[PDB]
Amino acid sequence: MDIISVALKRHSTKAFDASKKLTPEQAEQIKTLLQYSPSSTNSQPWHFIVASTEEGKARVAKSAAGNYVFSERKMLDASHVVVFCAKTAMDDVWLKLVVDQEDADGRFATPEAKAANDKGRKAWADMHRKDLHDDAEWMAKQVYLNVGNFLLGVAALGLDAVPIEGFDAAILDAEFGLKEKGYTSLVVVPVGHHSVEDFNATLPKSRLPQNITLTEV
Amino acid sequence: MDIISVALKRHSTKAFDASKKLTPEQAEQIKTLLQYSPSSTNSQPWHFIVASTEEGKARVAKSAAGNYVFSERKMLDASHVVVFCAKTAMDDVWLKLVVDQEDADGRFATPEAKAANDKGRKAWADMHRKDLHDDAEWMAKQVYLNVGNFLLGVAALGLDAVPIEGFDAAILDAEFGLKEKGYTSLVVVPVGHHSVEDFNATLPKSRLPQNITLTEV
Ligand SMILES: Cc1cc2nc3c(=O)[nH]c(=O)nc-3n(C[C@H](O)[C@H](O)[C@H](O)COP(=O)(O)O)c2cc1C
Ligand SMILES: Cc1cc2nc3c(=O)[nH]c(=O)nc-3n(C[C@H](O)[C@H](O)[C@H](O)COP(=O)(O)O)c2cc1C
Repeated sequence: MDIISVALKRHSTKAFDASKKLTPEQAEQIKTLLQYSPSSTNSQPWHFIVASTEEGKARVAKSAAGNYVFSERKMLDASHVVVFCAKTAMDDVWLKLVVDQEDADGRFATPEAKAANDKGRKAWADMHRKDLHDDAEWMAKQVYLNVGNFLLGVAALGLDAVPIEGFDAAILDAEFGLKEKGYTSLVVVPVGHHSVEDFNATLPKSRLPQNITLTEV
Repeated sequence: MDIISVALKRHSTKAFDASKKLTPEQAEQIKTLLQYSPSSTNSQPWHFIVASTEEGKARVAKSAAGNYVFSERKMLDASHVVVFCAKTAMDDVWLKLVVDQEDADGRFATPEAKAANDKGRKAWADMHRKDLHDDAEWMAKQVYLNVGNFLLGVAALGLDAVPIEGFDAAILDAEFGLKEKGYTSLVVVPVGHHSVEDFNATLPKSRLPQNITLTEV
């Protein structure tokens, strides 16, 4: 299609049709979107939990307790549910893992280029984790970037979705043991196909006018 | 479908052709992407600076002069340069603006619906600004989401781009007086067409394997 049409037509679904599942290919395609998102210094400071089974989605849905009950059925009724997670701290093993992967994929012709790349990444990494002490926040920003890429991507696939911040991160982290693995949950994105109960599918889209939000120079 | 090819083929441009400019329509399409990105509670906590003139781009490139000379080159050679900014504090004036805009767009059927929507947004707002004291970080995350949406969008438009954290936001804020207007710069994204010196255009893309970053349940 035309990507502008996608952006103007996509929406946050508030009700999914539990009967409509992702095709096997679509399930793979959304995982490709998660993987190939850009990130600062290609740090890829993230982990994804993709729930497709009834039990899997139920476990994620435990995070929608208390004041977050309105998002529970969205997690349950959707075909697939993606939990976007950020690393809790930027460690050297991860930095080594990323540059070795780039080396393996053939982005360096000389060991000097590889050394240059690695040391440049460590500079920014250290700037955040030793100078500004905001590496946790800095990595979370990269994940939200991934989310933005993902929402546009699935919409272009003709898939319905909704990003969710309305959940208990503490419960969700505990359910999948994320703290001990070095991650924390940030956004939950159910994906599938909306039902007729989705009031947001027929409502007009609303954004602030550009004269307020945008300045041209 | 199509979008996956876009996700696999896009790349961060390392060198722009200073002779290739966006068409007037492409200029409009870029601003459409900025405007219609989703955000938590549709809070839209952002401002955009789109530099299309050489004087405008030079003002932006000031943030990269000296300690970010390679970033500075990309800002100067690219056709359009978008500066993503976040609100420094979520205030009641903005919350009112958002809900009045949604009202003006006919999203509410009853005055009660507007009051409910309004109370819901202020609840999450208060949670961040008063309980968690992280409304600045919360709003910054939404802007990064907008960037993620933007990069995929412009790639699908067949345009080259690169997200840039390598700049001095202090200098950039001072140049446009963002602080006093209630904003701060986060990410700069030059947009245009790459040149022959863009080595990254013919390098293989590198990402961590899914058996490291992704868990299926
Ligand atoms: C970070 C983020 C978190 C969100 N969390 C929720 C949520 O918890 N519940 C919900 O119904 N919608 C949630 N949304 C969807 C927003 O309400 C929606 O993006 C906004 O109203 C704009 O409407 P649109 O996405 O249909 O264009 C979230 C969106 C974002 C970007
Ligand atoms: C938040 C952010 C900031 C970035 N800043 C820079 C930058 O300052 N200079 C640069 O050359 N690339 C920058 N990049 C591009 C990354 O290097 C690039 O996205 C990553 O290496 C993956 O490569 P790809 O975008 O070509 O797929 C940035 C990317 C992101 C997401």
